[PDB]
Amino acid sequence: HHHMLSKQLFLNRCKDVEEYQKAGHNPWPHKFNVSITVPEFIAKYSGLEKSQVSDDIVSVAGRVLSKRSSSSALMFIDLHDSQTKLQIMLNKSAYENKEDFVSLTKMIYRGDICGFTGHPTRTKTGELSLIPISGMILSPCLHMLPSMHYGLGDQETRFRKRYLDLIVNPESVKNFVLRTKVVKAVRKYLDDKGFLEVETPILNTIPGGATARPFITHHNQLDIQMYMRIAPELYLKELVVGGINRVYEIGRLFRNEGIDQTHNPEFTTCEFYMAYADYNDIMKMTEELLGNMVKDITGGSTKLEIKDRLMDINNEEDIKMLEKFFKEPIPRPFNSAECSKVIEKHCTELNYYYDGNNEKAMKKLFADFVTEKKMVLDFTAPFKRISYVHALEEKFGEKIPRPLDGPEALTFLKKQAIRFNAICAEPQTTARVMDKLFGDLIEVDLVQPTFVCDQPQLMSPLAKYHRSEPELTERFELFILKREIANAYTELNNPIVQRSNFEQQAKDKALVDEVFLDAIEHAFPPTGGWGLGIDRLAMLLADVDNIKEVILFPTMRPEDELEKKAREAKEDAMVAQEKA
Amino acid sequence: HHHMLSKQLFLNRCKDVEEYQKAGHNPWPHKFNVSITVPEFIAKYSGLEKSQVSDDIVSVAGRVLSKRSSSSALMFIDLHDSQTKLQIMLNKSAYENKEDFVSLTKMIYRGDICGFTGHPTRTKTGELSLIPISGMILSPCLHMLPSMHYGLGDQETRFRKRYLDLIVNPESVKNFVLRTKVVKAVRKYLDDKGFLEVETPILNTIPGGATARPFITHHNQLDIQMYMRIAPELYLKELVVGGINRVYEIGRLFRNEGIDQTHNPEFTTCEFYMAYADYNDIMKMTEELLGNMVKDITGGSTKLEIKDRLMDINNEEDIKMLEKFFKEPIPRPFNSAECSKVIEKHCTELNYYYDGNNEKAMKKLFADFVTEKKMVLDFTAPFKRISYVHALEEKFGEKIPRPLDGPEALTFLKKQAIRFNAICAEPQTTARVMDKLFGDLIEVDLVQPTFVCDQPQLMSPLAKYHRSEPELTERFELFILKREIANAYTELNNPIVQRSNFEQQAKDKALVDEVFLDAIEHAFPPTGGWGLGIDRLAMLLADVDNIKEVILFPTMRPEDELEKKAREAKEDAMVAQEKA
Repeated sequence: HHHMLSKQLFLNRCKDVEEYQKAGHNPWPHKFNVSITVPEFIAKYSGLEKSQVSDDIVSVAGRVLSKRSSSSALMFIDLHDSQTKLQIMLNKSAYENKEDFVSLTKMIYRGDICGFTGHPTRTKTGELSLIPISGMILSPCLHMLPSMHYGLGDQETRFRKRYLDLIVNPESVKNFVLRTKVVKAVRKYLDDKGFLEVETPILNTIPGGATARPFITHHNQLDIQMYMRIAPELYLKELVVGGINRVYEIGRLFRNEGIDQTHNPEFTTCEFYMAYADYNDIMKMTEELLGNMVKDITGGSTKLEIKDRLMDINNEEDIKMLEKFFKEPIPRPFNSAECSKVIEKHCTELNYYYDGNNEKAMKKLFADFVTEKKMVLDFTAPFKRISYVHALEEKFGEKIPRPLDGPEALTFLKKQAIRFNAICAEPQTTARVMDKLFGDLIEVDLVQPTFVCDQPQLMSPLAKYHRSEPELTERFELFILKREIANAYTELNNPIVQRSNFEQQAKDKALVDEVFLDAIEHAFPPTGGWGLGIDRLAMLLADVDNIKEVILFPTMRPEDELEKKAREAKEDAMVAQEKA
Repeated sequence: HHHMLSKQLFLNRCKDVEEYQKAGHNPWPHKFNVSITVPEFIAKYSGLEKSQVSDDIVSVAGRVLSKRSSSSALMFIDLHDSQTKLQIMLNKSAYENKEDFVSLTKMIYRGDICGFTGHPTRTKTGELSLIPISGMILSPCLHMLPSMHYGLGDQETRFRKRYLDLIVNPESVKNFVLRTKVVKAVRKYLDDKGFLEVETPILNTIPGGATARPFITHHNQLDIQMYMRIAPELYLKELVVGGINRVYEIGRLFRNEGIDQTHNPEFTTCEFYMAYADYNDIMKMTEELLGNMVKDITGGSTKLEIKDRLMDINNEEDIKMLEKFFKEPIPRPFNSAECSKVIEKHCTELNYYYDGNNEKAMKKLFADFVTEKKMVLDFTAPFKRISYVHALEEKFGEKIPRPLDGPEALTFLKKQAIRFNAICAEPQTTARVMDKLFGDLIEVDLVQPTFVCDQPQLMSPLAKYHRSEPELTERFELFILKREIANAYTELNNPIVQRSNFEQQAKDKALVDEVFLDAIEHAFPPTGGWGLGIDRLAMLLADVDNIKEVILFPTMRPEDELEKKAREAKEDAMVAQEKA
């Protein structure tokens, strides 16, 4: 009988609560008057010396995570509030209602939400505490909370129940705080420049010309099929046509696709559009904004981070890797290395063959780095800037044949497709081969914040041509840690050309958004467009490997009961753990 | 051949643009340097006296809405920017490139986006203007803009194309500004009290126990059916269980139901939850917050509004109604009244029979009021407060039989169901009869902001019992203009009772959210819960009759071509209007 002990505990616990209620104690009182929060408490009363007790009577409340007694008249509780600890020293002599003191000191279970009213102090042991005159159960806990910490990594157990994870892994809260620090920073920056935050439809009657597979739904009264938005771009642009020069939306976007650790079915991005601005303006704006952000997380525009790349030469890095390997090991070519590495890798459910240095580097990245190697991302202005094609050309050795979409230029390009990367794919259209030639080539290293600008019209189907040098467009993509964080355009405002683009896109896909085309046919001002993924930026700044760390409730494949029975089984493996 | 003239115009206009480009003029330049906005312009240079010209050279840009010439060397343009007008006085003598002066002065079509660089001035006629040294087309308009104003009411033409409506009805922009003023006010109020703004899933794998019909969608990789959220309540509460004491979300909610002028398929609400608070705390918070809002729209906590109720006794109101009736008319009993009223009502596509005083009152409400009767909503603290049942009892004459869900109390209630309202419905369950007895009874008048508190447990399935007086719950509903604007609870935190409620709800409906139940089983702190509809509050504060006035792109039944051909037909009825 699996889950026997947990069931037993839950039932007995319910009994506890109803006997507590039977004795004239409300386990769920309506209002408890918290006079001060635990951080405020610490800020105010940390000046108290040892054995000193304040005359102030204050009242606090939080979750009990520890309950230890050195005596029947002296109990020590770790109360937690806003991810901050404060000891409650229950002394019977300093408690008014002695009867209630006994009933309460017995009733308190680990996990309970309690409130206490009494005097601040700092004990002889140095621990800042409160000596309660009174106190009560605000809400009883009916299950055994997992010990702290719990589930690291094991992302499944963590993100199945966020409400537990937040408690047993309070550090995680920081992430989400950071996340909002981001959006505030955005709002403050844009609102102060006269931007109007707006809301555009998530449900659309048109699928659109985008490739990405949308979620499909259906409205009944209208009896029409609707599609969840891929991007708010066109609506916002229609607002700019409407006469609202500066707009932005920090909205939820949806994609009916795959779920990686860098992809969630629904995610948050910000887009803004600004009349009479160009991508240069947006470049400075991006510099400024991100500067403000990382300064708001620190105080300076540089930010310390984890260096996950290991150097088989840096003996410090090697020493760190050995220290984190829960032992110590070394070799030269293989043999011993192979055995120890395969042992640890099999122990951590990792993979696979070779047992070589590559696996060592990977392990060092995904595990060791927290203990060791740091790095610094410099968000100081100005950011490094490069043109798309002259990075490629600088490095090739010389120019690319012009008419870049022509045969001669292509035939040029695969020469270095074979010479440099030794990687491509087919169909080798000019676009693809060029593109990540560029990306297993120059896209790394792009660790520091870097604008890659002036992409070819080959790469830019819906952009506006560059105002000077030919075959290029007025764009940029912001790269940090070898990834695209944000992007901007000197938006295309030619209605004729844009109609061509749209109607071509439609056929390449096989209706075209005629509404938008009408809108820009009514004259669309010169506009700067900007886009940023909030989730991914948050990932970067909180320094986390998984997108589930910055999304409170990521989309989970619901539990089929092999998962259920497994988990429940191991939780009673927990209670049997406590006893024997 | 319908739409002949519009097609002709569009084509000829495209010709105009390509001949302009052929002559060496870019109709869509990349970047124009706007040094100052039109409001900033007016703020800075309004001090200029008549015939006076500043030495300052500034550059501005916006949409041309008027193009008049008194001469071939003197032209007057109304440039519009941020819904603000500024005259451009093109004088050939004060323009450098004369060639460009002629080409440009001819090329400019009404609707174009133009930029000008020159000297501020105020003319002899008193009109603040700019005398351009140079200037250019930033983006040409390819259709004939409707005259200002256009489409009032005729909500279809308006809200089909928001980008046109914003231009020809710029006043509407105010609404949306107001709307954001609301949300900022919320954020500022909550963030300053240590609230963490968060984002919860819009896509859920569980339908829930709510009655409202959800949008249904499907994720492919997981191959599971998902449901759009009705409310974020449970997620947020799980966050409070998690240890984040104060959370809120200003999110998009979805309902797969009907589309009234007070209902949109997707709408925005704010919900917050605050540990160790009760509904009283929330009452004061609501007072404070809304006070701040209406003060931010005005400067004082009272707000002037339209009184749409007509008094067949107030001769001023009658005079107003006659003035707005595009003529003047009166009578006594009927006859003349019947004829004139039926004439005007048929003329405005209104309905229906009787031709009595009721129809007159209705018309006065929906049309006349803008010109006349005002009113003042007082958002000054404190708001009026009433208990649910003792309003009813005060007015009945005496108490209601207790055990209110019992037979005797019910049999009491329908006595006044027949005596007062002369309206009910069946099945006359205790709930329904009581409920809007109350609502065609005391729910009006509730014009001033008023908390209706302490609803019965009959009315409150998922609320927490009142801490003192029996059979009541700790709730409130905020009523303004006879409608529910916001609501709050001393949230139910009893896991046992809540499980009972949920599992009962499920059966009444015919899966139950077991996750949430687990969460609160792990002890849910005493919490205050609060909810507010942003769209509806915006409706109230902007003083508008339709929800489409506060939603940029409301959900529209796509055009079948009877609508299309009709509209296009009447737009060439427009161009034929200009000529003959």
